Amino acid sequence: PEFMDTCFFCGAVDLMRYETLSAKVPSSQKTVSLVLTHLANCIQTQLDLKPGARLCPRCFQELSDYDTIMVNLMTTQKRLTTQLKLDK
Amino acid sequence: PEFMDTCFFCGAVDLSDSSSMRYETLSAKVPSSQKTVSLVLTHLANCIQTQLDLKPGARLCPRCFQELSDYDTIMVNLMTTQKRLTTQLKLD
Ligand SMILES: [Zn+2]
Ligand SMILES: [Zn+2]
Ligand SMILES: [Zn+2]
Ligand SMILES: [Zn+2]
Repeated sequence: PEFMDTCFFCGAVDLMRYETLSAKVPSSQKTVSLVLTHLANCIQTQLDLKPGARLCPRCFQELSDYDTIMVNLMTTQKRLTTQLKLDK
Repeated sequence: PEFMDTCFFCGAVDLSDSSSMRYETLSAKVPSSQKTVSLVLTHLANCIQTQLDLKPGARLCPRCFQELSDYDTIMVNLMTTQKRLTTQLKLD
């Protein structure tokens, strides 16, 4: 029977299901492909995303959580800067 | 005392004699990073290409100090999460 899954960001569960790169991270609702091209960019490289690529649930969560931190950083930054601009 | 402290960031005044956890100098360290809360503010001024006169007896209400403390805490969870996942990407 067993057809078998492999994380593009680490390794192998004969599969808590594995995600395509078009899967959306929840906080921004942008594709998890876009979060991977963000991290590639943070270290001055290209990535090649085959239409094969899947993600373990662990990695999908890691990437989700990063995007989530990145959102709640950008929003609390605006709350605080717009406060700085204000009077009394 | 007679004790009248004014918040640099919201303008709340507190009038004392007093209380528990109360107003903070701009040298008070933010917990999860230990930059001085003046640095956190100089950072926020940069973000809107302005800068600030931190006049030398300035003060912060707890709530504002909490709020800057937590921004600092988020930025640190960005610093460390990002070292991890890019390092992960380098493995191939
Ligand atoms: Zn596909
Ligand atoms: Zn994985
Ligand atoms: Zn305040
Ligand atoms: Zn002082």
